Amino acid sequence: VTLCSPTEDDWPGMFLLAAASFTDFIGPESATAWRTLVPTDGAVVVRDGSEVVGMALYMDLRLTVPGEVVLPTAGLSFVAVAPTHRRRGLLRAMCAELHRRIADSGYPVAALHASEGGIYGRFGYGPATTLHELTVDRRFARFHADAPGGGLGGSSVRLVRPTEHRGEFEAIYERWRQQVPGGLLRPQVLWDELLAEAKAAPGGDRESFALLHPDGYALYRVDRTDLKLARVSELRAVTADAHCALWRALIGLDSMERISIITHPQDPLPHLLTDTRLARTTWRQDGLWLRIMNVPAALEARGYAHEVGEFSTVLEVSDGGRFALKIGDGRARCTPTDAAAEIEMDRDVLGSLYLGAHRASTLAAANRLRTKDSQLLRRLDAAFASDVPVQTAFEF
Amino acid sequence: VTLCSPTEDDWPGMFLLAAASFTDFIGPESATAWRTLVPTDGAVVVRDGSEVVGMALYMDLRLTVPGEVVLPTAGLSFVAVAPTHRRRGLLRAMCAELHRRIADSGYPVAALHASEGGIYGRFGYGPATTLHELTVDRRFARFHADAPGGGLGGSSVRLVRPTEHRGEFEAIYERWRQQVPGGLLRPQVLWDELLAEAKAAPGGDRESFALLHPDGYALYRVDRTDLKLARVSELRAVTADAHCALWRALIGLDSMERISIITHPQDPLPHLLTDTRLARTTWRQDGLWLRIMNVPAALEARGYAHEVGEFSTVLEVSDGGRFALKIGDGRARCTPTDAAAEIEMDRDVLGSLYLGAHRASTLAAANRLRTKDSQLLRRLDAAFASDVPVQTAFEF
Amino acid sequence: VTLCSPTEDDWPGMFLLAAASFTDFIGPESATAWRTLVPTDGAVVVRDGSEVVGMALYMDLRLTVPGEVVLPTAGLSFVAVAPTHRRRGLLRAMCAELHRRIADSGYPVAALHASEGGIYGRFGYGPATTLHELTVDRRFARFHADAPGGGLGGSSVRLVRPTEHRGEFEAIYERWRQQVPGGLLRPQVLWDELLAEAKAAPGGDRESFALLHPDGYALYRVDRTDLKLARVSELRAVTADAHCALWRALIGLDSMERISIITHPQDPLPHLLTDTRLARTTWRQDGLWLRIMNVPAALEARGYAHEVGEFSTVLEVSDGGRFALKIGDGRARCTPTDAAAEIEMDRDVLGSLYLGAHRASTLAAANRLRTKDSQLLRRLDAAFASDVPVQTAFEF
Amino acid sequence: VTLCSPTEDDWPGMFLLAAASFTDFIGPESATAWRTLVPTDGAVVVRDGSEVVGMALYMDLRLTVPGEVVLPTAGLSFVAVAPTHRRRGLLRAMCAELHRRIADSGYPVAALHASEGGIYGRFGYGPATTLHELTVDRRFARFHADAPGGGLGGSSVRLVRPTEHRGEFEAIYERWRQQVPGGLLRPQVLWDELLAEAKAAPGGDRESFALLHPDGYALYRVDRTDLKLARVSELRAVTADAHCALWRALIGLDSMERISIITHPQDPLPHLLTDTRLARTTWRQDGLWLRIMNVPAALEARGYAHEVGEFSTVLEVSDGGRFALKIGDGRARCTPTDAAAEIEMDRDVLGSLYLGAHRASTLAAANRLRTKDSQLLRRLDAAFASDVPVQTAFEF
Ligand SMILES: CC[C@H]1CCc2c(sc3nc(SCC(=O)NCCN4CCCCC4)nc(N)c23)C1
Ligand SMILES: CC[C@H]1CCc2c(sc3nc(SCC(=O)NCCN4CCCCC4)nc(N)c23)C1
Ligand SMILES: CC[C@H]1CCc2c(sc3nc(SCC(=O)NCCN4CCCCC4)nc(N)c23)C1
Ligand SMILES: CC[C@H]1CCc2c(sc3nc(SCC(=O)NCCN4CCCCC4)nc(N)c23)C1
Ligand code: NA
Ligand code: NA
Ligand code: NA
Ligand code: NA
Repeated sequence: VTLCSPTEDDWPGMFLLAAASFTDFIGPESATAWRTLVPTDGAVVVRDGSEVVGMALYMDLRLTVPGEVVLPTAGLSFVAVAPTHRRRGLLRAMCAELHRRIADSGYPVAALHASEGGIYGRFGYGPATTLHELTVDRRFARFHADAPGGGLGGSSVRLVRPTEHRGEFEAIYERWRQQVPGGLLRPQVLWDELLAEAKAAPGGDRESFALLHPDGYALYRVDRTDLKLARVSELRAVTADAHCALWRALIGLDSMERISIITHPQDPLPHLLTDTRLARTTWRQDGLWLRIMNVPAALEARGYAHEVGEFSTVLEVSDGGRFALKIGDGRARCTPTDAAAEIEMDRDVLGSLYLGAHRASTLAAANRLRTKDSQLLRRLDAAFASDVPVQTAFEF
Repeated sequence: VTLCSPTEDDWPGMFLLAAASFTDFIGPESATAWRTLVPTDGAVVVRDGSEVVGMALYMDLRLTVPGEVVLPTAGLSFVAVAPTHRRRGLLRAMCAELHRRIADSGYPVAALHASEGGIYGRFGYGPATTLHELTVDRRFARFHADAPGGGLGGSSVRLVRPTEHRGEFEAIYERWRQQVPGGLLRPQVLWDELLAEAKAAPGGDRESFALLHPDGYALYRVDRTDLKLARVSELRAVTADAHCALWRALIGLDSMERISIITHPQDPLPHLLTDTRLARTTWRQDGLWLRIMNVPAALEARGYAHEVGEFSTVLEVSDGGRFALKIGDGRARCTPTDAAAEIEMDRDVLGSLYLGAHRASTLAAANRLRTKDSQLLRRLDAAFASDVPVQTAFEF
Repeated sequence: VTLCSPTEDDWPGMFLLAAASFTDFIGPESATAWRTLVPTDGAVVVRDGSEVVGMALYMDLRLTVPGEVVLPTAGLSFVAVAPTHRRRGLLRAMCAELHRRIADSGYPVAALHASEGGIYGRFGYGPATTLHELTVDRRFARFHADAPGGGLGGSSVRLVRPTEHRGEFEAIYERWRQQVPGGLLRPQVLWDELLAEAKAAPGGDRESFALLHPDGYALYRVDRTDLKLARVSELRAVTADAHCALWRALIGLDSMERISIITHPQDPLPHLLTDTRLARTTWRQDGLWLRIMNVPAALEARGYAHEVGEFSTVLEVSDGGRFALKIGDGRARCTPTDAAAEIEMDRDVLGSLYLGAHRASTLAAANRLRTKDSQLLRRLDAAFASDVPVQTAFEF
Repeated sequence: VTLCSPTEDDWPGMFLLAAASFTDFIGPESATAWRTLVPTDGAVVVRDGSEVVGMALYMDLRLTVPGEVVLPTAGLSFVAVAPTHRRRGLLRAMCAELHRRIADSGYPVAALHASEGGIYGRFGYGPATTLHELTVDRRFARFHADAPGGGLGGSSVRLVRPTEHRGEFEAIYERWRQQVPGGLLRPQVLWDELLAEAKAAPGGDRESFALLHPDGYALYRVDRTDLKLARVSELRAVTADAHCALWRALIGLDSMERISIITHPQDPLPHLLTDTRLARTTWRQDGLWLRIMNVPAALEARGYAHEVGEFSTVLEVSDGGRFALKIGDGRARCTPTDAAAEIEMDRDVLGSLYLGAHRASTLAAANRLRTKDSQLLRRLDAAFASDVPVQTAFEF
């Protein structure tokens, strides 16, 4: 078994391994669109002796982090080991080589969506966003007297066909992704793919519709089998007014019993209703995972909470360096030191803290983060907290 | 229809209305235990002309709030309107009279557990704690290398019969409830009731067992019908070591497929495992609801985050007064003013903020909390945040 | 109503009756492939007065029986009576005529797959093979220290596209079918049909993949609706090493929870695992049914167990003749006699014994087989037993 | 942690561990009955330092093996490790000590029912009987013309109350258990327990009824929740006539849709019906597990098939000795040798072969049994086969 960058001859074998490894796999046509985001040396394959028995690659992404800072991000994807070649160290070998290439190329962070929760921790990935499914029984849903957009006169929201308003969705999404931690740039090829998935398929998904506001949109479709459930695939709102107006329109889908959405834990939807309990959490999972590739570059790049006073500490990342960390006026300075560590954690833990989805105090209670100073823990919690709640952009 | 404090003659009619209104009702014997917590003028009844068609009462409780401060709390309970007397304003009349008595008696806060989510908002109750059910597939659960209590030698945890270790459970609970916001004092009569529910009932619940550590306990029983599910009714851990040791023992229930617990959103359990996804959120609901009875008394009583710098604002509670609010060095001063309001919210919203379970920013995004100052919003978020995560003590 | 061999004009009416009688019916295109196996006078139709109200046919098959002996076999199929013409003796009339043609043509045995278990016994068919569905929870599956193909180095098994390795599947199947009782010759037209079913259908089955070893293959696909279940349509292994290697690869389908296969009761799979209970029997049914057309020809053709000493008896088949049966050195001699019968059974019972799937002792306990000699019963059990376990080839 | 025979002081701690380890546990009253079968030194406990954290014992049983031979059998039971003391080698230590005591006491075999399939193999237990659940849709069930007891006149079977016919059940069971491999002696205390379980329990099982024939009985009760399902707990038939007569009566339960029974793979029931498919296999599991304690004593004690000619081989049991094995005229002679092994297997494999439930050929195909001689394999298969099908007596 040898590990190499694939030649054009290797890709049929890679698409066979893909078809056999991923059930949700669209054929090589969607593969062509996504492949445009893979840089020249972004892919590795393992050959037996000879066929493709292992593969992994990364895509060039742009990830928004707290303080509206956009980082170049290596998006790991298309990771598969043939069922014939398990327990042979192929995943470890492929991840070691890609991380080498990612670090050398100058990416401060890598990111992925995990097929399983137990795999990627050991390679330094921490779950960094939380997917929160809300299911609304819209038959009972009444808007609170305080909820915006209740007054008389016309609606700001239009029911439209997605394909006829591409320019407007693109512009709204572009504003959203720059404002929200977890936001990703969505290139033209991924808009091509999204709007192609919007049409009905024979014995497949039903037609997608859009609700369009000047400052937000919702993409939804009736479920394949449950004809009383509308699934919102995507809601991007740049203003509170847009978010409320779009939910008034969704609750107006009078032929549905239930509206479901995969959102974030701080979605204000429940607070828009007279009965907060009607927006039920039906599912919760890790979304985006982060591997901090360069600790000082990552920690210096993001913004920190202004509310917490200037403080200095010494952070050790397990096999990731030891740093003098000074946080004040919403900025961090992170420099090499051999001074005694005040805080220790594995690389994955820093990934989990980085977008503010997990509290240092919570990780400390599980001993994933070690300090003897409870004051320092409070200061880290406050500093790493995100003003704008972290959301998940799109799966890759 | 007249509204009065019940005479001893009224209680048979109240127990009939109870039996017909609450499915989970134990007969008048458990009623006698709980009745010891109802003060002399703590109950109201509505009589038709004559039978009992409405009732409501409060119990004398002690509630822990951020800063380990214990408040006298009126626990509303046993609220019922006969199905014959709906839409007659009986609930509004009974709640108005009890709130009068509660306020006059000098309680700064009232609290309840809501049968429905859409009722109590309009009477000034806000959901203040969050119930989070975790279900662990213990067949896959492996403890992280970092998790405490992994080393060789004896176990700190004992499998015991609850009734034989009452003194130890009482002492552990008493330490827990004083340390954790949401904590309630559990009087002797409620320990009597808890340990009586621990025994098996013919065609009812199975026998309860306890896992006992010097600094924590877990009460659990096998589910009635699902014989591969253990339900943890209660886990009180005063230390991280106790919490981890108890979960090692629960994951050691080798005859079970699943362990479930109703816990809080910041439960560190998922972070103790190599696969965080194995601790699945299977249910989420409002726990304790709070009505702030005296705004200045409540706001001055709790502790605030030390990390946020001193700031001053003007808070208006809708029909609850307007106050100059100054927060610094973890303390609030809250005095009357006619100065222009910088922040406005209904009374229920303040209840939701008060134990730190809901962010001011989230409530602001739904327009439940109104300000023009985004800096002030960040400062409120930070100040009202609880260092120790808010938990739910016991339902009443 | 008249009974005749169909003219080319009759086939549209036969395909309509087929469409209305068989839900799993592919249109006339697959019908054309299978029709090549129907001999010139292999079909009967019943016409009302006039439309097709009844049909039945047989195909020319080659069936492997104990001792690796291959018998010409009439495979009954496409049997239907119009719902308008039930309880009119059409099935009895069509089966009588086909059995006449089959016997006169010189077939020693007829075979079918039964739509229902209660129909074919009365026409002399006995269930002769047993379908055994095993479902493996592959998340727990660990191979026993004794299981072959555990050592270090490369895998003998390749993940491939079925259509690209037709020649290899054909050659492996051809070796398997000649070695295993129940084996059937699979002609080129049925390989055409199998490899056409291997591709995904819109709103239909998912793509089929193959695991290929020099001495075995497995064809599998992810279930339509249960995306955590892989269904093995076919596993043909000529060696124990091939069988184990293919199951190691199937247990390596890490994205699946469950692997299911329709196999035989003696499948060694459970014994390859540390926990035999993980290979759960989820379904059990009659597979191939046999009608012995010529008792002496059938009994003389198959091999018998060498372990049992030479013995002689007199077998009466109900309306099928009486025979002096001498079994020794693994061979039978079966000659006409009027000597007193020592063993009596209906024709269907002999079909059930013939491939070794059912014990004479078991049939005797239900009085389907009558003797007064318990020693003779032990000798029949031993003699008719198959060294190589009976398997089911493909449904027809 | 120390390992000792329990003192009378230890038993409360053992009953607590029992209650917490076994859901199907009846309290100490049934425990007293079963405890009469535990010999003086039949129990071990592990104490921490001090409480009971581990226990295991054996009961004195009598097991019928092929040739109607009755062996003294150590029935392992009540095996539990506290959830606080997992992965501490307590099971290995307790099993090592009990096996020492069992071997020294002169038991040729040990037996158990396994809570899980993956535990007991490594301690030398092989699954030796197969539980086969048949569910009959009795609404369609018609008896075959050949089935016994179809003729006119009175029924041989009586519907009775179990408690009123104890003497008759005892005598029928005693005949059955001496005739059938897997049969166990059922002492008076276990008849006391069985007839106490026959009565209805409030919110528990429904009343048991009996069908009584001179040569067989069936004990059945309507399911707790499925009121159209009758569960046969036990059917013991000494004759084919009794078996058929009892099933005619069970199929006469006209208020039921379904009759279910946990039986053996060779149950002739399906062959009694015109539609064999109506007796559906709904569940299949290992029943009794055997550990051969003394290889020569066990192999010399059982009877072998008379049909197979005399043969000699050399059997090695992994860490269980090497023996010259000569089988002829239905008897084995098994003597020590250092001659080259012709057959090798682990101790557990011999347990699986011993009652004839598993074929040597099947175990060989999984490499659990190793020989280079296919003729020797055929001879072992034939010799170890049981004339009378192996059944499961009662769980312990
Ligand atoms: C040849 C270059 C690669 C780049 C990744 C890639 C494709 S198709 C494609 N489609 C998608 S669909 C969006 C999604 O929900 N992805 C999660 C699951 N994912 C795993 C692997 C791919 C299939 C689904 N995503 C890709 N990364 C890709 C081809
Ligand atoms: C006569 C005085 C009253 C005081 C409240 C009270 C009782 S019994 C009792 N038991 C309980 S059981 C604990 C519990 O989960 N309570 C929620 C539902 N609750 C609603 C009303 C009572 C029944 C169940 N709780 C009470 N407050 C009470 C009698
Ligand atoms: C015109 C000649 C006949 C010969 C039998 C025949 C066809 S299509 C075909 N396909 C099949 S598909 C393989 C299978 O699982 N058969 C069982 C159910 N079977 C019943 C009747 C046909 C449809 C399905 N089988 C045939 N015998 C046939 C046409
Ligand atoms: C104190 C001596 C011991 C002897 C074993 C023993 C008892 S109660 C009892 N009841 C039973 S009930 C029959 C049965 O289905 N047993 C399987 C599960 N079994 C596991 C452990 C006991 C509870 C159920 N069986 C025992 N061996 C025993 C007490
Ligand atoms: Na922003
Ligand atoms: Na505290
Ligand atoms: Na063969
Ligand atoms: Na016998």
